[PDB]
Amino acid sequence: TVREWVSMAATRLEIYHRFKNFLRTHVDEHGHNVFKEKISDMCKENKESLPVNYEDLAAREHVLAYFLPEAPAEMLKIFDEAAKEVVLVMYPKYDRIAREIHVRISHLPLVEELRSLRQLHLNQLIRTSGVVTCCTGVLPQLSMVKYNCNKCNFILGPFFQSQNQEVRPGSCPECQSFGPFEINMEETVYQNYQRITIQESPGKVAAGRLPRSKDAILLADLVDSCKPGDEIELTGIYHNNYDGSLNTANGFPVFATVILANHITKK
Amino acid sequence: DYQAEKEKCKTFLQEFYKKNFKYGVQLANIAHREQVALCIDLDDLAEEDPELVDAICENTRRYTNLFADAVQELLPQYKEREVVHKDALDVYIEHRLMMEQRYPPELMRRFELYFKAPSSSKARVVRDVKADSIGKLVTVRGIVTRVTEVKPMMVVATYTCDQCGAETYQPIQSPTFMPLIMCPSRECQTNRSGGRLYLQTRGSKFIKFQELKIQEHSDQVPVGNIPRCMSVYVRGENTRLAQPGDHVGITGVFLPMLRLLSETYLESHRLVKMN
Amino acid sequence: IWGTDVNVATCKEKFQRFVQRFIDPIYMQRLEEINVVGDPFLNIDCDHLRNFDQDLYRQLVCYPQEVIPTFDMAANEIFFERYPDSILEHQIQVRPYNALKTRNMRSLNPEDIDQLITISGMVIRTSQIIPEMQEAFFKCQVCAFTTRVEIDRGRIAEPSVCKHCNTTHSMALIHNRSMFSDKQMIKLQESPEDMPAGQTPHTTILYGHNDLVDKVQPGDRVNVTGIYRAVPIRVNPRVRNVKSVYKTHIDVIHYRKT
Amino acid sequence: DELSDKCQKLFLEFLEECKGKDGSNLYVSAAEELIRPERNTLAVNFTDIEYYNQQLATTIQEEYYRVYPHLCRAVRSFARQMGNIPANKEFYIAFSDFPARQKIRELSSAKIGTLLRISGQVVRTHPVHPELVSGTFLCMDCQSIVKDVEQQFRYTQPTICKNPVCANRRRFTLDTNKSRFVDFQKVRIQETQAELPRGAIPRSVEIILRAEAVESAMAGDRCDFTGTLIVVPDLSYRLAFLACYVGAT
Amino acid sequence: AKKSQLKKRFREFLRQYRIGTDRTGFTFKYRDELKRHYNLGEYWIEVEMEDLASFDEDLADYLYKQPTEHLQLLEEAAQEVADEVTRPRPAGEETIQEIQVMLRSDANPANIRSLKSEQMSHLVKIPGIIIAATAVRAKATKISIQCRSCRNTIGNIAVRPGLEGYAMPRKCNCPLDPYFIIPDKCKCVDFQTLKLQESPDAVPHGELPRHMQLYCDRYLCDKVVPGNRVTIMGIYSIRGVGIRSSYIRVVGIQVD
Ligand SMILES: [Zn+2]
Ligand SMILES: [Zn+2]
Ligand SMILES: [Zn+2]
Ligand SMILES: [Zn+2]
Ligand SMILES: [Zn+2]
Repeated sequence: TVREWVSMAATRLEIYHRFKNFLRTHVDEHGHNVFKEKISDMCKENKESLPVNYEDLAAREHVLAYFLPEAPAEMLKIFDEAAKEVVLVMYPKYDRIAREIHVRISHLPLVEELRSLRQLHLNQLIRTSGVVTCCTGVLPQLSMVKYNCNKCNFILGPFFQSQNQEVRPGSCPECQSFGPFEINMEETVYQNYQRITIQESPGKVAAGRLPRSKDAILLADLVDSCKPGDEIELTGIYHNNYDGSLNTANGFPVFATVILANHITKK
Repeated sequence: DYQAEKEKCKTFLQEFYKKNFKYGVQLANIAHREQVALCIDLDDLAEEDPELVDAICENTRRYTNLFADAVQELLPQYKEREVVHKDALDVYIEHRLMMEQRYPPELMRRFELYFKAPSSSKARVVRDVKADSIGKLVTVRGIVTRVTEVKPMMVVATYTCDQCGAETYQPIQSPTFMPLIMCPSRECQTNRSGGRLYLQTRGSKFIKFQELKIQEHSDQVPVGNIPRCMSVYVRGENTRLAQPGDHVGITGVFLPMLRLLSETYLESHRLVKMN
Repeated sequence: IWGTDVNVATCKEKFQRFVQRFIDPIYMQRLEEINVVGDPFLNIDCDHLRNFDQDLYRQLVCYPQEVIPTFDMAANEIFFERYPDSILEHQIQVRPYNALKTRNMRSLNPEDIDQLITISGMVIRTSQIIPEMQEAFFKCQVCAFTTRVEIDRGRIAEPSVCKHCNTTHSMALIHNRSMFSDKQMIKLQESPEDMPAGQTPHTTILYGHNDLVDKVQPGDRVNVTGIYRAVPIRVNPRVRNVKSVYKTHIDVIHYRKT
Repeated sequence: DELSDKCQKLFLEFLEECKGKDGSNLYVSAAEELIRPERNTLAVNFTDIEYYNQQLATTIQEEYYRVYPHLCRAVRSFARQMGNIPANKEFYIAFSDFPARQKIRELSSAKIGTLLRISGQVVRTHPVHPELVSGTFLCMDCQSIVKDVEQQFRYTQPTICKNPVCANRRRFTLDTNKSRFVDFQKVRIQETQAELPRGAIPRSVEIILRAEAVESAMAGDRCDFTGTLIVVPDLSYRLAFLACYVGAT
Repeated sequence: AKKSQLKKRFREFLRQYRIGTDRTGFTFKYRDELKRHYNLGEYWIEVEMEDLASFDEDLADYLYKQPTEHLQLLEEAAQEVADEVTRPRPAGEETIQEIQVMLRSDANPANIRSLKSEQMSHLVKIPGIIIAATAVRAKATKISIQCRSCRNTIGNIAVRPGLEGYAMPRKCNCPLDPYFIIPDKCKCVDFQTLKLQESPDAVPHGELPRHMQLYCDRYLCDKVVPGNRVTIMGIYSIRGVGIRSSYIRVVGIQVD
């Protein structure tokens, strides 16, 4: 599995160094350093999102360009860390205006449709297109919850939360008060949340068939980048989420599917 | 008001009748590094003002410091013939000052001040030193049965940090202490990472220390009762002044040992070998 | 250095001239003998240094920690100038021995801390070899990166973050590879002459190192030249509180069997 | 550490290529016995190592303690290729015929980590006890197995997990089922009368015995112990001797 | 504790702040206002934020970032100062009433669409227009509970302000959960909920305006009716997976 190979510490360090070298040393057709200008424009307008084109990444690193579409989570995390390091080197004071630099992947060669997504595409970086039909408001979501212990008043460390399950607390050093654990509202970290709904294009839908739809999740800078009735090109991680209600309804164990959005382009 | 007490002490120190300025001459000698131990006698205070004598006898802890500070203030106006010494501490201070251009009073102190029991005060047996004389001035007598070797005792510590140049200070007013681990200098606080400062033994202050046990005279002890002992702490010029098997009479301060029930020790001020 | 009047260049030149200008250049003759002897050390009496430059002698006595290495450098340089072809196992070690004891085992006031003194006594008991770590071997446990950290004031620093993988709490001390030296503990009593009337003899702890190990035996009346050292002592092994009173010991520099 | 790898390869080649007058491999016949249980230590003559490669012999003498694990690993592969044996079975090397005799007084901090040879008279022994060579430590927060955790003469545990999630402080349970145990004995020897210098007491030392070299030397027997010198743990340190071969003359 | 030091500093701010110059004269501003309001029957004051910054910049900086505890300490300090200024009260009014502190500032207002998730539990200033309101219900502040079996009483329990409850004890100290709230032994205050709509000009093109729920308490109730333009100063707080509703505890209203 590519996930196991990229999970290796030495492989992780090698990928980190390669991405740092790619960011620092990537000349253009005229020799200009593209990422210097990109980071300058990003920090000049107080953004926290850095776009990366897949074509030049493949041109300068084919191994990573092959690893990315198969393990898009850890690879993107390493890319984010390397980008943050490069930005901090270039702009030492940017730790005030931002706390995490995100990497957005553009021009992914593979393009699919909402009607041809199967279990083969699970946990892979896919690229689809469609028309937005629903857009909920921006709600706050728990990012890193800081659980406390009533037995000792000491507060446990951060615990990351995913969009697929409910995070549970760990173990206190010596007084094992697993039960009496709560959450404080002044040390926890939150993040923006928005769940859009995309459907097939009016022109591209088969006459005999009916339009299909899939749910997408937008977080952090991605929120409020779409409005209902807009044609978009969505790149994200196809993700599988259990839904017992559908199981009971259909009478057969079935799971819901959602897309964790990573890059959105409006055409 | 302790300030008024200090002014009164200074007034007594500068002007003493004998009008031979014994205190003035001795302070000049100290400023010339010719004398270390200055023994203030309380009968002279009784000649001037007995109220100060009673007040100092009730609590011989604050007024010792008051006398020390008064002597320290009077010292600068008597340094006539500069200095002829080669103190390592002074060399360290001089080089640090030279780098500075490029301080606790105890740190800049080498005189030890002691009091003498007034003629009115009478000697007391070890059994007669009860708990009502804690913090007062007492005069016990007995036979020394054990003396320890003189060892250095840390008084004030002088740490140095590699990150900064400002030397750290840490007075030691307890029998035990914990050494400083992280450097608290503002230079290190600005760096958001306290330096791993280390104590510089060259720039530290050490004083001579001695411990001895004083017993009771057999004749004074009741026939049925067994003799009792007492621990005496000796620091400064008073060290190497007594040997085991010598009849002595010690004037000092009765204090408890802290480390609701506590042991007691005697802070020696003046040791005399009676017979 | 800081708070110290030593000057490496000036003291080195003074030592070289003193060896050359020792008309009583006898030390040059001793170096000539060493050229064939093959033992890189030089025994020097303090009084000759006083005669040449009482100022340099005062600097040596007050701060023997750094003056002695400077004298070692100067002696090695002059020996190499006289005999470049001579081959030695290591550098010359000058030992500024003193003819007579400055003070007895008593009167060792705290002012004598970190200063050169000479005493006399009788060896009572000698300890075995006590290895001491000098250069610490910290090896990473995340990426297996090796380091060769050395001693610095005796407080060896341990970097949690590795230099290759940059992972905290990765360096581990493999003492089986770290460099080690030798030590020895010797108990020395007080001679009856120094003993006052009706006083039992005292004892002093002496620490010998390297060649000085196994140079004295029990029952031998010898004179010892060394540095007066004071170290803090903790109240308990687990507790880090330190007692105000510091115990004292002597780091020997020269042994005179006398 | 290419030095250790090169030493391992050269030692394996020496094991599979050493041939005497008969032009036959003695170590293959030796491993024939290593196939059987109750056998876990091989024998080799240092003089024959010099004959095959004096440079390799010198390299071994330089860092005997450091390169000994790799020698054991190489002999493990040799024995396993020779015959069918359980993989968990550990093997050890015993070095014999070492001419570089030493003195008890000669021992110093410089000689630590180098193969030596000393003689003495056995004073007292100790009963045989198991010894934990490499332990298995399991995180209590993620249940990740960290095997082959060597013990350096003390209960040593790491603070990191096998998987890159936890970094446990002190919660690492030990499993005896996945652990490795070797025989351990602690004997004491004193300096012989011949070695005794004038006006000096015998400097008795302690010897660590492992593997089949356990319960080998009785009390009051003049024996020559071949092994390295190590430091056994402000940092308290004391000297000790780890003899791999015991011989009686 | 540091809480006592903070309370003492707030009391000193209230007792020692003065306005004016020596060319005309000096008048204590908040002590006089507290006395006047307490005598009139209105138990509230309006504390500016530039004044507190000028007196003590650290104290103002601890109110813009941790409003809850610091505002509670400020209210307790105001109660103590008001008690000491009118110490000889007439017969029947010995007990001292609680004082509510309202905040005001001259900072540039933010937008509803600019409220990130980092600015949670921070003082915010957002304009808007009120489009809805609810009936004035009751919110408890002090409650007393009693066991159903052994009738043990645990009185004077304090309930946190805002849309936050109180988890009742399980052990009786008598089956599990034997405690019920005594009806008559409860002290309640007014309580209202509003809906703030984004300003008609800050709304982007081709998009409907957004909304935000507000919370009003005590003297802030019945101050704004639907259809009014207001500028709200309040505490951003929280009341799908891990999704929590977010409201705004209003601590000051400036009707335009
Ligand atoms: Zn706990
Ligand atoms: Zn510092
Ligand atoms: Zn590493
Ligand atoms: Zn774990
Ligand atoms: Zn009950």
